[PDB]
Amino acid sequence: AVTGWQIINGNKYYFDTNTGIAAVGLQIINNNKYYFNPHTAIAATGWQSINNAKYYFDINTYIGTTGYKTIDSKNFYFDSNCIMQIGVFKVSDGFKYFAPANTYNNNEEGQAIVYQNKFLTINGKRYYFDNNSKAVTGWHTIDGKKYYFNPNTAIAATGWHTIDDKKYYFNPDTAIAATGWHTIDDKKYYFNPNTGITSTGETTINNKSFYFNDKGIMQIGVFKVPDGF
Repeated sequence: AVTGWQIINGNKYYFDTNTGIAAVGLQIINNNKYYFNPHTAIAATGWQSINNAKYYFDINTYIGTTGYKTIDSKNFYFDSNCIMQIGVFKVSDGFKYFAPANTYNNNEEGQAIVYQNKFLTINGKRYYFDNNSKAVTGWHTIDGKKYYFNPNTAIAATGWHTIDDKKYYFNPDTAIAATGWHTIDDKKYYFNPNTGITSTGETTINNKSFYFNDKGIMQIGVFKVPDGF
């Protein structure tokens, strides 16, 4: 009985060393994944559906693909387990959104698509897309509203966030940087409409002086300001 790697009638079978049996199913050999047909034990190529997970096995090396790949002039992304991944991900040229099937221009499932000048919200994560179809970073003003997008994930931010030692508050539902007076947990705060930062110390508003503590909360009673009590 032949064992080990064998090329039989031009097809790539794999009979294991120990017991010479043909190997069938998803098989991991030398840290590389293959798919051997469960009926004929032949190594297959192309697009493969295994327990509703899609893989793509190269025509030449038969090994499962990882990372970012171009197939038939369309772009796809596969995780470490070679599974076709859907969603927003980092690729060699930036950040792209790989969308479900028949989402845009009858795209294939898991294919990269064109998506410009709009927000996308995938499983409660917001992104904004520019003309280049990436997804944007840092501080942006969109429709007169301030947003922050994480420089490492392009996800829109939320909750109290300390940036350059200055606190900002982003609405938990819409992620807009809060402006003006806001009540949070029954505590009042004031954010400057021009910069968004919280108010610390005495800050006169509309010809009326108000005091905010070190942390930013608003205190009552007698307090020291530069002129006096």
